Amino acid sequence: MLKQVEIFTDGSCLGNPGPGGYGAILRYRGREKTFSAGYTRTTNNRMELMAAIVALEALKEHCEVILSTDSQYIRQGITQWIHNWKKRGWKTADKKPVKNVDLWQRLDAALGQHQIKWEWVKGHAGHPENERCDELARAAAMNPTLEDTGYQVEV
Repeated sequence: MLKQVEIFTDGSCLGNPGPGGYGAILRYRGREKTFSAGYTRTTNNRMELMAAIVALEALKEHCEVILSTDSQYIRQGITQWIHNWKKRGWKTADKKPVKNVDLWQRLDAALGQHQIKWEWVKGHAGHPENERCDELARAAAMNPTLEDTGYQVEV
């Protein structure tokens, strides 16, 4: 029985925009939960962030987490952008709302409920868990059931 919650995530998309999906594995309490869904029209980046979102939102108490992903988007966001975006009221240099702000605020709210340890894996060197996520993400995109509301060609 693990002393840390372990989460693995991946996202996939067939176009820009296109039908995509995500896969997430959550090792919580003494179970392994698997989340995966496809969306009819979305992007690779929204799907990546959605992976993280659904897994953290499943947590009911404050946890000590370790999140493993090979997503560059999440990494860039977490390590270089989010900090400056919270101080700027979630706007770009040119005062427009940041890209995927719906998702980044949503994620931001889920991150602040826990202690997070980020583990950036390499595309070709993750655990069997990351590969299973890649696999779920890809399966989901081939059979989209949901609508990705937040998506705009736009802002």
